[PDB]
Amino acid sequence: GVLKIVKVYLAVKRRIQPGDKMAGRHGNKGVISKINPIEDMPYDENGTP
Amino acid sequence: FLKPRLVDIEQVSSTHAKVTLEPLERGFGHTLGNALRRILLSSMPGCAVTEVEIDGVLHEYSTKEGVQEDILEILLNLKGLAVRVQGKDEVILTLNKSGIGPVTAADITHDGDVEIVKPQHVICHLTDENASISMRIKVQRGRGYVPASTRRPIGRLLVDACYSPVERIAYNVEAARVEQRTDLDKLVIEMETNGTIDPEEAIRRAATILAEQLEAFVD
Repeated sequence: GVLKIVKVYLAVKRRIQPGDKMAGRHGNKGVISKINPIEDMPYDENGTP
Repeated sequence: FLKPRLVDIEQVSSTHAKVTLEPLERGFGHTLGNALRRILLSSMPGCAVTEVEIDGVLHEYSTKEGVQEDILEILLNLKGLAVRVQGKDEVILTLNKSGIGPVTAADITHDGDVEIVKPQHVICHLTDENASISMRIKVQRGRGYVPASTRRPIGRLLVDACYSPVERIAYNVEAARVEQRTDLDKLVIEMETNGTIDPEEAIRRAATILAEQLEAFVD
């Protein structure tokens, strides 16, 4: 009962977003809460944030 | 009071330098040392590739014969290209290579203005003896990180642009050695740039931004 069937493939590129789950290997999990700007992050003495 | 002046600029390598602002009164040296870092890391005029159009490939997720890298890998390599333009806000870069052997940023034909600061940046490797690649690169100025999504023909690819010449800014406050004063502090700022912006003009722009912002709540 079908003449022709067409398949169309879509390739989305999902980024990271507040709400996406993120878990370590040791059993620690939790959702992202804010994508802070680079300057607001803490930084050690040498300057690397 | 006292006035800080740009006393010494020294470059340890081709990327990062150490500017100096000698006379500062106690407490300032730790206020400017953070203002000029927060301003510097978030708003600087930089140039990065934004649109790459290769001759034969339609979309990103398509392999090209004779190239070791996937087209996605070529795009990600191109995003990190460090180039600077002098006079025009928009420019088109043409790359033409043939034969076996890696391609590099130096292979790009150079106009009068656009010059590449790191001619050892590898873009893609050519494996087959009779393979070729020709791409058009659109390079423009900007400020901050502009994702591709928030910004017509099928044969034109989109790459996220990150206009930010400065990567890692660090500062410290050392006591000055004035022959008759005390509590005077000199400030040293390290700026791990990508090689496009000059240190002194970077400091000048990051201070003009403050001078404009402060004029809001002041006569």
